Amino acid sequence: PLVDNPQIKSAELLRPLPLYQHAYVWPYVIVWPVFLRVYLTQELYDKYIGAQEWTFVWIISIVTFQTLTWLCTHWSVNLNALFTAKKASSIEDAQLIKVIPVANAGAADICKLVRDKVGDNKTNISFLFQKRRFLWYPERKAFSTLEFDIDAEPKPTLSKFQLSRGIESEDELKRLEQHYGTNTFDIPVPTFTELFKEHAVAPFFVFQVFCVGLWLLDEYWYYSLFTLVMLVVFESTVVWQRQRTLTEFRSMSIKPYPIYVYRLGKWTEIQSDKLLPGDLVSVTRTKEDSGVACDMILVEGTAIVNEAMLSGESTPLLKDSIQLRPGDAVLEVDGLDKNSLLWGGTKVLQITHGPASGIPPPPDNGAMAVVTKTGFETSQGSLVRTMIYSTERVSANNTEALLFILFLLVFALAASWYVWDEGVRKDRKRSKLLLDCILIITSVVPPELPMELSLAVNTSLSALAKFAIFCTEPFRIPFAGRIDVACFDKTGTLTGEDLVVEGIAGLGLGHSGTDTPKEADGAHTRMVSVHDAGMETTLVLATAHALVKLDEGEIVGDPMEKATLNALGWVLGKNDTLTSGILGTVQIKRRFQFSSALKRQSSVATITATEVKTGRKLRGSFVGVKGAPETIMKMLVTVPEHYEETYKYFTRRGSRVLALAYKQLTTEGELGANKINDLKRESVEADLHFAGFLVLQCPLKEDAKQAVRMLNESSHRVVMITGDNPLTAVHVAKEVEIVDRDVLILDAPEHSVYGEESLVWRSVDDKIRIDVDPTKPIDPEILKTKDLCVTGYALNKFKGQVGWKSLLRYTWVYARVSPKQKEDILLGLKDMGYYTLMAGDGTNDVGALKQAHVGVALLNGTQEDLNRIAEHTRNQKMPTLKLGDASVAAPFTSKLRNVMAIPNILRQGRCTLVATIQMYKILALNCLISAYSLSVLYLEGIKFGDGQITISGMLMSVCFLSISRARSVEGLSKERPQPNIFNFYIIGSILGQFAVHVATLIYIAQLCDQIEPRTEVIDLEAEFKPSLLNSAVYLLQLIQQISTFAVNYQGRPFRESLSENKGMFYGIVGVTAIAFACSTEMLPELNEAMKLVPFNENFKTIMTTVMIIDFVACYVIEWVLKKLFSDLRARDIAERRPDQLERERVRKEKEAREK
Ligand code: ALF
Ligand SMILES: [Ca+2]
Ligand SMILES: [Mg+2]
Repeated sequence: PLVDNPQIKSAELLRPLPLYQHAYVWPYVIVWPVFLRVYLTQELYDKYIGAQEWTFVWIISIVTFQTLTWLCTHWSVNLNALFTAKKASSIEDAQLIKVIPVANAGAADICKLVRDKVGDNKTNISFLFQKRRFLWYPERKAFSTLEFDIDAEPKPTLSKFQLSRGIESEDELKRLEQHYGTNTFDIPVPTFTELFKEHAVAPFFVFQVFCVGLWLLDEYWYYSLFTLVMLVVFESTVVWQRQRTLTEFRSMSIKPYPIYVYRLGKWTEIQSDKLLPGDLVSVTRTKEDSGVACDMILVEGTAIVNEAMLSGESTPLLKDSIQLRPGDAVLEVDGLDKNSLLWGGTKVLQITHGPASGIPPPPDNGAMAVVTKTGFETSQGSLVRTMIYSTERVSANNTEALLFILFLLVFALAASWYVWDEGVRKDRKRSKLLLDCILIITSVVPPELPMELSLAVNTSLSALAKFAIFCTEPFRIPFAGRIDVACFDKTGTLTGEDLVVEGIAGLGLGHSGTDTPKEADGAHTRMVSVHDAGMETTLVLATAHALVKLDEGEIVGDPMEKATLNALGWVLGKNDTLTSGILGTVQIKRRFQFSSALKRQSSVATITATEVKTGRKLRGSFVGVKGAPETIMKMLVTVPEHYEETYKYFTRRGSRVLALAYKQLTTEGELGANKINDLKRESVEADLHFAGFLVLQCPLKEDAKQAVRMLNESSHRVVMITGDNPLTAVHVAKEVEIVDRDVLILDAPEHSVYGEESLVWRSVDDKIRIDVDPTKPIDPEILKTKDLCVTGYALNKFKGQVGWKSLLRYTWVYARVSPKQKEDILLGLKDMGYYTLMAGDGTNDVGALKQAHVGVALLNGTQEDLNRIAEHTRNQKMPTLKLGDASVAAPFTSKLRNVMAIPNILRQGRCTLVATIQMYKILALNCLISAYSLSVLYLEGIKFGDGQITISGMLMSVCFLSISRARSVEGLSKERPQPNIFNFYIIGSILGQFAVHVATLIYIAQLCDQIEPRTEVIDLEAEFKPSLLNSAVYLLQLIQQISTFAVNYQGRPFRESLSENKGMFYGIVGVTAIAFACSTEMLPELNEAMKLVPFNENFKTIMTTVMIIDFVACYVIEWVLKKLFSDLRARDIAERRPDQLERERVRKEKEAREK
C-alpha cells in the first residue's frame, strides 16, 4: 500500500494532462468541424441541412453531451482521474495523488504533491490531505503522517527530556520550522463564489435548468424565463442564508499570546504561533479566553489545571513534575508519566514552583516544559479536523429520488414509444411529432419535485424558529422522524452546572422534645437553614473544605465546596484563614484528602468562636470531618436512635446527604508546631460526635424528567454517554428513569492494583463481584435479568472481539469515555442499522455530534437574556451567549437551556417526514394519469376547453401548496410514520389506484362511444368542440384529481386534520360540489358556463355511479393495503417490557383521575 494510515483506504499516483488533451475538448474538436461542414457546404441532407427541427436536435444533443462530459469530472474523483490525468510510472514524474478514505470517515479527494529542498541538497516530498501533512518515506517506500520525538519504536529515555535544552543554532531552528510548519489552525472560510459553484453543480439544479431550456421550443419565452429567474433567485438566497448562518455560528478563532522561550541560551519573548517541537517553554497562569498553545510535558514545577476539554468535567487536576524520576522509558499511556503530560487546550489554573540542566529560572517565574507536539497534530487538532472534515453536506440528492425518477422515466419512455409509433404509422410531420414526444417526456418526470421538497423543508425551518432552535443543514429534519436511539450528555445537558444547598437537617437527633414533625417511620424532616444553624455545624463547615485562594482573589476547588462556603457566608483569606453570625477566626493547619477509598475529609484547626446567641466563648484546637453516613456510623460512639432512618428518606427523594462530625482535642491552648505532623489518620478518628446532615439538592433541570419520560414512551430508546464517574452517572440515569432495574458496572476492580488487567461486574453495593474475560461471550443470562453500565476503560478491551455487538444493544449507560470513544459507539449503532440523535454542549462530544444523523447543541441562555439581547439590538438600530465549540459541529442549535427542545424537534420531524412521503405518492399518481392522458387519450378527439383547464390548474396548485405547508401535532404518538417510499405498500397502492383510474376511463370511453357513434376522421389540429366524450372525460378526470388528494392524505396522529386545513378543504369541497352538481344537472346555467353538452337521462346515473365507484374503490384499496403491509411498528431495540407498560398505564390512569 502507498499510504500507511488507517484513514486512507487506497491511493494512486497521477500526472496532469494539458488542456488540449482533456476528455471533453479533443473529441469536440474532432466532431464539431464535421457537422459544421455538413450543415454549411455539403448540400446533402445526411443530417437535414435545411430542416430546422433536425439541426436544432443535433446542436442540443452535442452541447448536452459536451456539458455532461465536463460535469462528470465534478461528481466523482474516479472520472476526474480518468479524464484529466494519466497514471504516473513512479514517484519520479508523479505530481498529483488521488486519495480515498474509509467510507464513514470523510470524502475522497485529489491533492497536489509539493517538493521542498532542505539545506543538505535533499528533496522532501509531501502533500496535505484534510489539513493533515503526509510525507514520503523512501526507506519503506510509502507515505506516513509524521515522526515526532515522543512517539517512536524505541521508547525514549527520561534523560532526553530531563536534560533537554533549547534548540540551538539557526540551522536547527530553520530545519524544524520548514519540516514541522507553524503552530496555527488554517480554517479556509470559503466565500460566496465557492458556495455558489458547489450549489450550481448539483444534479437537481442541472436537471431543472435542462428542462427549462427544453421548454424553449414553442412555449415562447414567457414561461421559461420567469421560472429560470425565480430558480436563480431561490438558489442565490439559499446560498446567502447558508453562508450567513455559517459565519454566525462558526468562527473558530484562536488569538496567540506572548510566552517566554529559552532559545540560543537566553530567555526571549515569542508569540505562541512560533513554537517548534523541542522548545523549553515557561508556563504561567492562563488568562480568560485562552488555553495552552501546544502539547507539552512538564519537567520542573507543579500545575493545577482544569481539563474541561477531554473529560468534560470542571474538577481541578494536579500535574506533578518529572524531576524525581530516573532514566526510564516513557510510560505515557497508563504509567507514572500520565500525570506529567500537559495537554493543549486546557487551562492552567495555578502554577507552583515548589534544575538538573543548570538553566536559570524564567523571568516570569513559571514552570519549565518541553513541547512534544504542535500544529494540527495536537489533541484538539483532531477535534478541529473532525469539526469540518468528517461528513458531507446532506441535500435533496438521494438514492430514493434517483430511483423515483428512473421509475417515472420508464413510464415516460413507454408512453413516448407508443406516441411515436402511432405518429409514424400515419406519416405525420416530424416536427410536431418530435415536439409532442419532448413535451410528454418533460411532463411525466416532474421538474417541480426539488423546489417542492425545498419548500416543504423550509416551512419546518421557519416554524422551528419560535423555540429559538436554529439550523444549519435544513434537509436533516426528515431524519428526525425515524430516530430510534437518542443519546444524551450529563454535565451540560441534563444536570445543571450550578449547584444549590437546601440546608442542614438531622440536628434534632439524640434528645428530642417530641415537637419536630416526623415521618411514618419516625424520620426527622426538620429543615434548618445554614444562617440559623448552630455553632458546631458552622465550625465543622468552616474547616472540612479543600479550597485554596489564589493571589488575585479568585478561588478554585470542588463546586460543592464553593457552594457551601458561599452559603456559609464566611470569607477565606491567605495563609489558610477563615474570617467573618458566629464572627470567629479559624486557622487550619493540617488537611486530609480522600481518593474514593475511605471517603471522608478530615482537618484540624485553631478556632476562636464568639457566640452571639448563647453568649459563650469557644477557643483552641478543633477537628472536623465530613463524609458518608455509613463511615460516620462506623466511627461513631453514641449513635442516635433515629440516625439510620433519618438519612434514608433524604437520599431516597433525590438529594445528596453528607454527615459532619467534630472533636475537641484540647480545650485550653494549642497543639503547637511539630505535633500534628506525627498524628496519623487512625489516631484522630478514635472518638467522634455528631453535628448534622448537610443536604444538597439534586442537580437536574426541571424539564429533564418530563422530556426523558416523553421520549421513553414514544417508541424511542434513550441512552446516556458521559465522561464522569460511574457512580454519579448511574445515580443520575436512575433519577431520570433511564434505567429501572439492578445495575451492573463492567469495569476494573476497585482495589486498583494498576499492574494487571482485569474486568469485573461490580455493583452499586459491593456484594456482587464476578470475573469476565474479553475474549468470550458475555453471558446468556446477564443480558436478560439485570441492566448494564459499560465503562470507557474496558470498552477498548472489547474492541474487535465477539462481545462488541452484544454490548451495543443491552447497555444504556456509558461512563468515563474519551472524546474519541464517544463517536465509536455512535458509529457502531449507525452500522448496526439504527438512526441516532445526540444532544450535548461540551467540546469532547464534537465527533459524536458530527457522526450522528441529527445533533442538537444546547446552550446556556435563558428567555430573559434573549429578550435583553433583542432589545439592545433594537435600541442600536434606532449580555451575550457563549457560542462554544459544540454549536459549530452540530447542525441544530438550541439557544435555550430547556431540554424540552429535544422532543420538540422530533415533533417537527415527523410532520416533515410524513408530508414529503405523501408528496412522493401523490406526485407519482399525477405522473401516471398524465402519461395516460397524453398517449391514448391524446390520439382520440378528446380535447378540453380553454376555460375548463384553468379550474383544474388552480385547484392542483392550491392543493400542492397546501400539502407542502404543514403544522405540528400536540404530542408524540407510539406509532412511527412510514420510513421510506420503496416498500410494498406505497408501490401497491399507487399501482392499484392507477389501475382503477384506467379501468374507469376505459369503461366510460367505451360506453360513450356506444351511446354516440363517431363516423368522421380524428383530427389532431381541430379546436375545442362540445361533445359527450369531452364532457364525460373532463368530469371523470376532475373527480380522479380530487380523489388523488382526498384519499392519500393522512394527518390524524402526525399532522393537523383535513378539516383544519383551510387552504385544501374548501377547494376540495367546492370542486367536488361543482362537479357533482354538473353531473346530476341541477343547474342548467352551469353547463353552459363552461361549454358542456346536455346529458341524457340514462347517462346521468351511469356517470354518477362510475364517479362514486372510482372514489370508493380507491379508498378501499388504500385502506386494505395500509392495513396489510404497514411498517408502523417499533424497532427491536425500543421494545418495552410488560412491567414498564403497566407502570406507564397506572401513572396515566392516576393523572387522568386526578384531573
Ligand atoms: F457532560 Al459531558 F462529556 F459528560 F460533556
Ligand atoms: Ca406535473
Ligand atoms: Mg457536557
